Amino acid sequence: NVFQTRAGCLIGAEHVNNSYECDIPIGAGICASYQTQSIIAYTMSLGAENSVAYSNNSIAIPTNFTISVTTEILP
Amino acid sequence: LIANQFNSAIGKIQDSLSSTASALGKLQDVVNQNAQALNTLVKQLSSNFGAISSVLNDILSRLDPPEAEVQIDRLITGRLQSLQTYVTQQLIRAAEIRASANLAATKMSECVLGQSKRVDFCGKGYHLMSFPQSAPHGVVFLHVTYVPAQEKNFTTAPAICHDGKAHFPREGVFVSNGTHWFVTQRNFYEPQIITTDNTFVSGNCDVVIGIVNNTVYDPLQPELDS
Amino acid sequence: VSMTKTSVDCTMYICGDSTECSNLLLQYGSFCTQLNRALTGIAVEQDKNTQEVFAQVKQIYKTPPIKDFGGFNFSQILPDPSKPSKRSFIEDLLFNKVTKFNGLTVLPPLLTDEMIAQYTSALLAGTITSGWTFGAGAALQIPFAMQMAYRFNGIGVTQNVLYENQKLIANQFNSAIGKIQDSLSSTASALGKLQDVVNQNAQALNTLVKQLSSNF
Amino acid sequence: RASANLAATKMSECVLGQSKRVDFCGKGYHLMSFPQSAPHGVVFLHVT
Ligand SMILES: *[C@@H]1O[C@H](CO)[C@@H](O[C@@H]2O[C@H](CO)[C@@H](O[C@@H]3O[C@H](CO[C@H]4O[C@H](CO)[C@@H](O)[C@H](O)[C@@H]4O)[C@@H](O)[C@H](O)[C@@H]3O)[C@H](O)[C@H]2NC(C)=O)[C@H](O)[C@H]1NC(C)=O
Ligand SMILES: *[C@@H]1O[C@H](CO)[C@@H](O[C@@H]2O[C@H](CO)[C@@H](O[C@@H]3O[C@H](CO)[C@@H](O)[C@H](O)[C@@H]3O)[C@H](O)[C@H]2NC(C)=O)[C@H](O)[C@H]1NC(C)=O
Ligand SMILES: *[C@@H]1O[C@H](CO)[C@@H](O[C@@H]2O[C@H](CO)[C@@H](O[C@@H]3O[C@H](CO)[C@@H](O)[C@H](O)[C@@H]3O)[C@H](O)[C@H]2NC(C)=O)[C@H](O)[C@H]1NC(C)=O
Ligand SMILES: *[C@@H]1O[C@H](CO)[C@@H](O[C@@H]2O[C@H](CO)[C@@H](O)[C@H](O)[C@H]2NC(C)=O)[C@H](O)[C@H]1NC(C)=O
Ligand SMILES: *[C@@H]1O[C@H](CO)[C@@H](O[C@@H]2O[C@H](CO)[C@@H](O)[C@H](O)[C@H]2NC(C)=O)[C@H](O)[C@H]1NC(C)=O
Ligand SMILES: *[C@@H]1O[C@H](CO)[C@@H](O[C@@H]2O[C@H](CO)[C@@H](O)[C@H](O)[C@H]2NC(C)=O)[C@H](O)[C@H]1NC(C)=O
Ligand SMILES: *[C@@H]1O[C@H](CO)[C@@H](O[C@@H]2O[C@H](CO)[C@@H](O)[C@H](O)[C@H]2NC(C)=O)[C@H](O)[C@H]1NC(C)=O
Repeated sequence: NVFQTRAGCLIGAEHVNNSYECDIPIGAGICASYQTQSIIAYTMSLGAENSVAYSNNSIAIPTNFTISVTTEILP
Repeated sequence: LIANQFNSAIGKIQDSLSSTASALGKLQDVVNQNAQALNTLVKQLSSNFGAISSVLNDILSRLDPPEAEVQIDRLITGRLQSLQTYVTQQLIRAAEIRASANLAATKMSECVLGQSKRVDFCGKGYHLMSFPQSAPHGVVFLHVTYVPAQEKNFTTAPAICHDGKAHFPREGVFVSNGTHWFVTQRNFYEPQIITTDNTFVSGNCDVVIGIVNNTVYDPLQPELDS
Repeated sequence: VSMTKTSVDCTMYICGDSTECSNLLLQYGSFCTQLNRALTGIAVEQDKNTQEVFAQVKQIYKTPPIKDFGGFNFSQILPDPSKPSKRSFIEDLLFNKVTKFNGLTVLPPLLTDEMIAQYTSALLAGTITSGWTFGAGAALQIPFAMQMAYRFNGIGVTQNVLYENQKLIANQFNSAIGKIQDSLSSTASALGKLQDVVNQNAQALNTLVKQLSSNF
Repeated sequence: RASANLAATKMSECVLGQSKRVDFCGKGYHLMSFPQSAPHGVVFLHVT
């Protein structure tokens, strides 16, 4: 339970080999969070990978839609 | 269907605000910062800054006039620099708040009182309309946006070669479901037969890179022959 | 986009490991905490800036291996996996052109330059393969030539102009990219807007450190 | 911070879509843009 990160020595947190969204940022890519219960430190994850099926004669056209309502708060 | 989706979205906004309190961190942070600045400003009064005592009536009551000025000068310099630090940081924070006030005024003018094409100005999606709401020392916008949902693969072609001339869509895009060719609007699969009322002609079939063969039915010929 | 996340500690800076000086310093109240708080606020905001600028795509898209974009040639700007990092050629040219112990610390950024390169690769692949539709909801593929026809139709030039001039337009775009590459490789004055930031921060720290040598 | 807000605006309205704001994305009629990273900043290539 002693991890060496590019930002310092993190003692008390269990290093893992997964990658989730950031909960508590530490630095240089590492983020820590309370999960299976102990504190873990994992490399940050930028989002689920995807690969658009590009082809020179293929197009995708929506057949349906949603109406969404979002909230934006400004001082 | 659209009315039901809109109503459900409003209901979900209501439930989200009722449940999750952290939604208004942007306003709560401003309130906390101002209260913290005033708390530190007040707490500065209990500091000696080098004088014999941090309360001014003890200095005035204990020491003679010719001697009080050293202690009082120390207190005055300390409290004066404390007050200047407070004022400077307030001026900077007020500049930031004015930047947000100008952004909010712009959002209201362009997004509420109209419909805006600026991408991701008003919520992630094609923008439809917005509703303002007050909030304590701030404003909340409810952005109603159109998001495409269900996509299907279609095979496309930039132009249609008929009779030697090349036809392009008037407004839309050519798609084929595997055996037939149709023209559709680009944001909702509503396919129409390719006529001479959906396409315009330009040049011949030797220049376009990817043209395909098909027929462009003409509405005038059957009626003229009849 | 972001400065350098510097931090300081007042007690170490002013009264270096000296008990008498640190007992005198306590009479100035909360000056220390206030400064540390302001610098921490700046430090966090600096990561908020990068998050807001770059993290605008939900998923990390990728370009197909069979790059047939109707004539255009993006190999200058797309990632080059042969290199250790994912940075593209022009990104490398940009990086190669931009250049103590008194309590001063330089915290590291939260998003490492490799992760930023992954974000920009995602944005670039998304725009190339799906037009502008990855901005709103899902990403819907579309042939690049048809995307460009859409873009021309967007500025009052009908579609047929692109298709009838596709090879010419592709060549002009490729040559323009080449000229950008040569301009960045040759001249160094273009990146003044970033060099001024780095210089101003370095000069501020050098003055701060030199102030310890004064009698006062 | 002001520069970062302008950069975010440009990325949203220029990289992710076409812009009809004159001279927001380079002199001329805007077609597309491509982002590139740079040390402590972002560089846009504006195709017009
Ligand atoms: C576009 O997406 C819309 C939703 O995002 C689709 O609307 C939904 O379409 C169907 C039928 O209209 C329904 O979805 C499911 O329906 C089953 C069975 O329907 C029965 O029960 C519902 C609920 O009581 C009732 O409204 C129907 O009239 C039937 O009696 C339900 O068991 C599911 O729970 C689910 O609702 C929805 O009714 C409808 N949604 C809305 C909000 O109206 C729409 O069909 C999509 N468009 C296309 C072209 O596919
Ligand atoms: C692609 O779209 C076309 C256009 O709708 C589809 O063609 C149509 O398919 C239906 C069902 O197979 C045909 O209906 C059948 O034809 C006879 C005579 O017209 C009709 O009386 C019957 O009801 C019978 O079910 C329809 O005629 C046909 N349209 C034309 C113009 O021939 C096609 O099936 C679609 N292909 C795919 C793979 O989805
Ligand atoms: C769309 O339709 C046109 C006409 O229906 C197609 O053009 C045709 O292309 C074929 C193959 O290139 C030509 O065949 C040639 O015939 C001549 C004799 O006429 C022969 O000497 C050659 O060796 C060859 O077999 C055909 O003539 C030509 N039709 C014309 C010129 O009227 C076109 O290919 C179709 N589109 C696609 C994508 O296939
Ligand atoms: C994840 O945890 C550590 C990473 O710190 C892994 O330890 C090494 O992982 C690499 C690549 O995963 C292997 O090539 C090494 O052999 C591992 N070290 C040893 C001593 O075996 C660990 O294996 C990873 N575990 C899981 C389940 O992903
Ligand atoms: C359009 O077709 C393509 C290819 O036929 C689909 O992309 C593939 O989807 C399967 C799973 O359905 C994956 O295993 C493949 O890896 C995908 N191809 C690539 C190149 O990634 C695509 O999903 C279809 N579009 C829709 C809307 O279903
Ligand atoms: C779209 O891409 C496909 C795949 O590369 C092209 O198909 C090739 O066409 C050439 C000449 O027409 C043939 O020599 C190749 O053998 C084809 N390859 C495959 C895998 O089918 C197609 O030509 C492209 N579209 C256009 C308009 O050129
Ligand atoms: C796309 O552009 C690239 C970038 O220049 C070109 O490929 C290069 O061609 C030159 C001339 O032969 C040489 O430097 C190499 O052959 C290529 N570069 C590298 C780094 O390998 C070419 O114009 C286009 N490439 C393709 C594959 O279409």
